[PDB]
Amino acid sequence: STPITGKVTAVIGAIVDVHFEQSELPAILNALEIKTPQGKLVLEVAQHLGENTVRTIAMDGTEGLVRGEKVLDTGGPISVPVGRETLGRIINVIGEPIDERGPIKSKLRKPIHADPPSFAEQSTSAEILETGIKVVDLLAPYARGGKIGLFGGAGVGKTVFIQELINNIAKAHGGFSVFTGVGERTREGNDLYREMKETGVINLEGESKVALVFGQMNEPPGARARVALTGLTIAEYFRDEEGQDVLLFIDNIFRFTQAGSEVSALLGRIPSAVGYQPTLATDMGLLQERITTTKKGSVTSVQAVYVPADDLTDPAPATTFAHLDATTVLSRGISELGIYPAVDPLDSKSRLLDAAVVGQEHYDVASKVQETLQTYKSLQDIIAILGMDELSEQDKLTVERARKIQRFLSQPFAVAEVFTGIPGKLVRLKDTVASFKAVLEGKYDNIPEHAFYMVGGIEDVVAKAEKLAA
Amino acid sequence: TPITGKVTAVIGAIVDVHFEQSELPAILNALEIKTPQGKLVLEVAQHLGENTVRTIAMDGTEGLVRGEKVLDTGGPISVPVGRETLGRIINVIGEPIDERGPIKSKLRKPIHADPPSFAEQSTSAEILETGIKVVDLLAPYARGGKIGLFGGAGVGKTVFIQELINNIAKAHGGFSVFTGVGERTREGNDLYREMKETGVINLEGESKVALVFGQMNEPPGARARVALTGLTIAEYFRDEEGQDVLLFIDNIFRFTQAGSEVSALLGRIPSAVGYQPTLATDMGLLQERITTTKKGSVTSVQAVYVPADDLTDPAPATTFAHLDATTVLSRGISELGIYPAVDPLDSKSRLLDAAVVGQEHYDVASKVQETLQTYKSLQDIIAILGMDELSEQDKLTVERARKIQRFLSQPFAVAEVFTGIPGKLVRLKDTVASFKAVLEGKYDNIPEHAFYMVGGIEDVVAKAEKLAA
Amino acid sequence: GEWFRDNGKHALIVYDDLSKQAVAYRQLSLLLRRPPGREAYPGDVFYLHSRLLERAAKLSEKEGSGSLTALPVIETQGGDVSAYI
Amino acid sequence: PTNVISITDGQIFLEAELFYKGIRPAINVGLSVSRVGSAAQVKALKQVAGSLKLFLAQYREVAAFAQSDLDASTKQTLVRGER
Amino acid sequence: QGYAAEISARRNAMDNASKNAGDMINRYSILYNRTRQAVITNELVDIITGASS
Repeated sequence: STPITGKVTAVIGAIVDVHFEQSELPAILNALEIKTPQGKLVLEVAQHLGENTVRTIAMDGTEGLVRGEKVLDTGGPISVPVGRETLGRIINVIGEPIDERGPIKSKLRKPIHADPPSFAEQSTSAEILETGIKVVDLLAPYARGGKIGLFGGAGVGKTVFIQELINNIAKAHGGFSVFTGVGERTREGNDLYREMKETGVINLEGESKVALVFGQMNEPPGARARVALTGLTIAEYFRDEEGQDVLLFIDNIFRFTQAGSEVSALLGRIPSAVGYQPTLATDMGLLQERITTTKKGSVTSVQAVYVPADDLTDPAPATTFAHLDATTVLSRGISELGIYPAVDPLDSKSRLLDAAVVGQEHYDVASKVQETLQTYKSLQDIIAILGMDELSEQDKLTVERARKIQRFLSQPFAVAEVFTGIPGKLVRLKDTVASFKAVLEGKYDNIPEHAFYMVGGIEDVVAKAEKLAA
Repeated sequence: TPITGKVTAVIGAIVDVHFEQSELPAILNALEIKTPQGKLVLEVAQHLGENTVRTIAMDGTEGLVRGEKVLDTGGPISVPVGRETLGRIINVIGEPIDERGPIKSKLRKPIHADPPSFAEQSTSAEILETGIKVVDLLAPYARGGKIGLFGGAGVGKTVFIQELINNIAKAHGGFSVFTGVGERTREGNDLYREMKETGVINLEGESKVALVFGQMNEPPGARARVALTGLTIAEYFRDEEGQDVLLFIDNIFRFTQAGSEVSALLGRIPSAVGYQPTLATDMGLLQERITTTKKGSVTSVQAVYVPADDLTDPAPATTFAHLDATTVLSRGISELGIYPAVDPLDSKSRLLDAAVVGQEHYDVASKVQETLQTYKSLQDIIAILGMDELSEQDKLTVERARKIQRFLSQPFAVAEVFTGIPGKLVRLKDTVASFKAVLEGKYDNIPEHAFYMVGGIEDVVAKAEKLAA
Repeated sequence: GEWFRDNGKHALIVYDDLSKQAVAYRQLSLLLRRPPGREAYPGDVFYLHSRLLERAAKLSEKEGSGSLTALPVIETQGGDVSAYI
Repeated sequence: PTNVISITDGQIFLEAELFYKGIRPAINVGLSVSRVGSAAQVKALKQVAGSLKLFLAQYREVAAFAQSDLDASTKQTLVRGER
Repeated sequence: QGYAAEISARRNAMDNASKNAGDMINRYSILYNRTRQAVITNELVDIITGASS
């Protein structure tokens, strides 16, 4: 028991002020433990108010706390455990296994306030991730070490998208992945746990090429902020210490924002625009900066983002929009059209989505796709009032191709075996480039529109043409 | 007890007293500073300690000398109640403003009272018909119900109420309460004259209406506790005399408004779109001190002034919660010349159903609502294009709806003078019949101008003859 | 609800309306003179509701299938879905 | 404005468009109201002025639907109204 | 004769439409401008209220 004993002075929710004794002071971003019959409450020291009275934020619940309650000081920034025995278990924010796969067999521990790498450390990207998902591959190819961002509405198969990505990419990758879920349903969590035990990536008879850190929404806002930080440090251990590249996955980073906004208010900071924390930029920034491709590794974050009321003009999505490198917009409308992908194809953008770097053919094909769709959208207004019939022959051929392309972007998913039941289809990148080129040329304008609808690759499109035919 | 004090501060009409003796008169106790204008009644609202209470001051606080002695009269202000208050117009300090001299009262009762319990509820289902076509068709009354209008800037808010008094209160033998919170002196004079004229104030005899009238010039604090006084008079009839009553309250936006003013001064964070952070609780208490007990059933009418016509402002929004039927009146419908100015897509009642007011009534109403919604939907299309540029089938519907819209204006009888048109009161049974016919397109052969500002179907026919000449 | 869950009973809880809870917490917080939260609702409403809502579940087979179901109700006071609550 | 309107009796809204358009002063009659002001009307000027508000809210309506076809009766009202 | 009348009518109708659309533009412009101001005011008040505390 540290002689750095503090007595609570004010419980005013999460804000818990402690009165450390004369001379004895912790430091900003340190960790205090208060022993309770409810484990050890961790308080992250966030201000000094002087007179040996600090003001700290609570992580665990503050109910029953006695004002004047003895507070031991851990003495340093909250240190989680890291190892390769962190692989394959759900680790809660306070570093305790909540799936009860026994105590984590820690090698090292590290603080969760680890500093982002320097400019010198960063190693310039050029790697191309390919997910075997046609929309992604063609219209916004991903890059290994990227910062993929699933901007979309509320869980608009958002979770489903992450599940597909893990199903394909993670398993394919030999490296670890880190799946961190910040404030997602504990029902959904159990399904994910069961499901990823099922995909065997979590193998409880073996090791796991993924770790989980599930922090769910029923945890005080303060804890919600540092679920992300906790997960991040494990990824750094993988990137650095194990050297292995990974693919980080975080969910949902609006929860990271929302949580931070809330405790800013409690911390007394004057709320910024749409009540967001003034420290929003730097909090996002620290998170993003920490995640990078270095000369020690590569980390490919896929961060879910919930865009409130599908408004990207909302400052919290807009700030994240800058901070990420490989944006994706998941539109409700496209979901409703029955297309899964639900992606808005014109609004997909990625750091890697170049010309020569994606291949001259790929670029040209994609330029043609974009124009065709953009035209189709433009003509939608003309069709709306004037009618379909007042369009030209060239336009009609473009409309016919666009509708076919629209339904050729549809690619079944394994995670829509719980939806449709229809087994997923994943088409390799080279194959997609070739197949789309043909369509645009009108080599498959002799194929019905519905024979593209909810079927994969060209072979499938042709096969479904035969199927519909007889 | 002689609880002396001094007036430490006079920050607005929220005087702060520092009682000299250590004794503390409870919250909602009353103090009298014997002003050179008579007396001033103040009511304890906070204890700020050190024997310094903070008191809302009912009447004006001009002239006060800081450090001025007070004496505590204790408890909530006691109004005078009795059967002998019927025909008295009372201030708020319990003094007749109709100056009929000292109110004959047996029992004087404290303004504060607690809303009757959940177990003491007895909940209506009674039919009461107003004979106003729009009201009858869209939102039936019930004897005990709380109906409320969400009118604009006194935009015949009063006129609507007057019509209700004219019909309903001469059809209700039980007592009736008019409480006019922060309503113009002129309005009060009109009512006083009109009530006396229609003999409701029997001056020779005893009335069957009692009145509390609170002028809008009155300082905010007085206006706040006008309501409690009225609720006390109402309780006396409802409970202690048993007898079924009626109640009118207008303008109850003023109750909210007054609260917001005092709230800031009291020392509250006045947030809630500026409204007092106690707005919900205060409204709740008020609107549950208006309730249908096992005893008396008081049909109540509460009038909300939609502030700047912002219905989305929390104060109108929370009023809808504490009402059972509403009749939102919109400036637009007034502009359309429709008197009554009741919104036909923004009215609701828990009394409208196929099993309550019958399937035929419900069916007729259903079609009307749908038709009007179609017409409203095509208001855009008509303007953007033409009415011949929308479907023939739709054009019949639109024309029918234009007729329905016009048909709904029933000349007012109380404002028969003001409109000029002789008032029209149409039976509920007649109303259902009339609309039924129109829905079957029977009278879609006769002018829209015939439908405008007339009563029943028979009247439309007669006005067709008038127009035909 | 937990009594149903504990018993392994299947049940359903309607929380109508959470919006009035928020007003209560607003009143409460501001008269505990805690700084006004976003849209005049203290910023810890999310914690309040989230903890509440996750206490309705289809529990493990170990827990005897305590299937409490939740239906929260938010009455849109303008149709403003971007409102904080 | 609304705060004033609730206190006052009647409104004398003036229409800017009409002000420009040669009624100077331009008394908008859609938004000019009088609450109980008609006790003022001198009996000669009550009799002669009978229903003129109704008439000019027939001019308003008539000219509402003037902008196409009108029956000679409505046209007469428009012609009288404009004049 | 018919076709000429029809196409001329279409021209006439579409012209009058343009005028009607302009009026609606103006009406929504005033609404837009007022609405913009109101939002700004409401937001400012919230910040101020927070600051005041």
